[PDB]
Amino acid sequence: PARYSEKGLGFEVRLRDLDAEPGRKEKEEMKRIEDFIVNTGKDKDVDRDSFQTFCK
DNA sequence: GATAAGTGTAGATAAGTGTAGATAAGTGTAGATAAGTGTAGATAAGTGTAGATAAGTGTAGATAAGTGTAGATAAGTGTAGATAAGTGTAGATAAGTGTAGATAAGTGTAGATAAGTGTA
Repeated sequence: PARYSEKGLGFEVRLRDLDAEPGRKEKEEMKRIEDFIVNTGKDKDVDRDSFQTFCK
């Protein structure tokens, strides 16, 4: 995720419209979806592929 | 205490100025050509005059800008339910402070050598 990467390089989950401002729950849902992608799943599990292994 | 910077003193040459003569700058004077102006005639700028075409305006008809009017879809708002932001509450570890002993910063104190200044 770019969110945690100070150089901004990575991926992000975003609202579609550039003009919208995200609601209080939407900002958290977007962070959850980012985390889900990183973990490739709901829970953390070292036995599962990371997103890096998936992409490779 | 020992030498040589620093100044007064004495003589020898050539800067510095007045004086006298020889040539050519500087000015007045006389004559010869051509600048400078008035004068007379020939051509074409400059203006008024008369006719010929097409700018410039009013007039009449044909199409489509411009507005009011009627119906169909979906912006815009209120209303009802479902999940998870947001806050209070209870327990577990380790920040944060006071307290006790060991080492070495920090200061006073005593003696030896050499800048520090006067003197010959």
